[PDB]
Amino acid sequence: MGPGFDFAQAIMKKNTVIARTEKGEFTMLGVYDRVAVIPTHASVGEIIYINDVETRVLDACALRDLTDTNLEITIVKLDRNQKFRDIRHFLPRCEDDYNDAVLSVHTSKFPNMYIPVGQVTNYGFLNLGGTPTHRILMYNFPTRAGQCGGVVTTTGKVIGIHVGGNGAQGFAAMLLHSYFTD
Repeated sequence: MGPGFDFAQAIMKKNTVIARTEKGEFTMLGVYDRVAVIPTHASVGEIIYINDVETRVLDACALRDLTDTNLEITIVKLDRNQKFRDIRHFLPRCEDDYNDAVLSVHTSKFPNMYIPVGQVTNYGFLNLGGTPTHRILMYNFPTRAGQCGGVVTTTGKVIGIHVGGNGAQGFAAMLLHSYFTD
């Protein structure tokens, strides 16, 4: 409807796939080459489905900060015959707060879904499903099951992926440029 949704749409149309694990169907953001991210609670194994095609996982790394605290981001390298558009230049360099964010989801259950979630707070620490977690972003929208892996954007920035909620608020793990240096 406006320039927030335009950026969000441009990211969904070229940089997302539908990932399926034994734990469910997820929105999966492709970042560059054959490298994508997914919530760690997806429990990525040796094999994953990408748009319903059996795909070998060349590497999977559950990120933790330097205090050995969960960040809830898994970086996956896929044995895929095609590269993603490189969007690493849209990733923030530091932890921050944001105005006027959009959460975008694309699954079988929720195709072409966009939610204006408004202000995003640098929440920091969250006990997420009983797991101490750092670098959490919070927005005040009643996010539901099926939205995990959803991409959080502002105009010009891809800032996080949705990893949970409590009925009233939603929570995203931060994406930082330094996760994807090679």
